[PDB]
Amino acid sequence: GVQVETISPGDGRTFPKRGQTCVVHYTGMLEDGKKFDSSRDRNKPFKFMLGKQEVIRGWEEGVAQMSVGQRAKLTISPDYAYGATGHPGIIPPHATLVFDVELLKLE
Ligand SMILES: COc1ccc(CCCc2noc([C@@H]3CCCCN3S(=O)(=O)C3CCCCC3)n2)cc1OC
Repeated sequence: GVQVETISPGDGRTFPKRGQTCVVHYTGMLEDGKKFDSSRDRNKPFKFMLGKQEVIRGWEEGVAQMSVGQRAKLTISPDYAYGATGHPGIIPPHATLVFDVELLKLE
């Protein structure tokens, strides 16, 4: 599934609810540290809404455990990521993913 390890704590009180928009910054890496994507590189947070199949499952469950202000490492098994297909040219088949995620805001 998904493991969450805190890099810097959030407020411990403001957690994402079903149907809220999560605003984050992330960097995604393969297990060997190779970077496959980063919102920080584009100077523009990523947004998604819980409960709408908008993100891979490990994000849905992992970001849901975070509170506003938290920065965490999410380690996601391929069943909870891109599985056998991967993402063409970017994420290989059967890849465990590591994300550095910061939950900036709920809208
Ligand atoms: C619940 O499962 C599914 C539900 C929905 C889909 C559609 C795609 C949703 C999605 N798009 O991006 C992503 C992830 C996580 C959010 C940040 C962006 N990334 S990312 O890992 O960095 C990715 C890497 C390849 C290049 C594009 C960015 N999730 C797929 C699902 O499973 C395969």
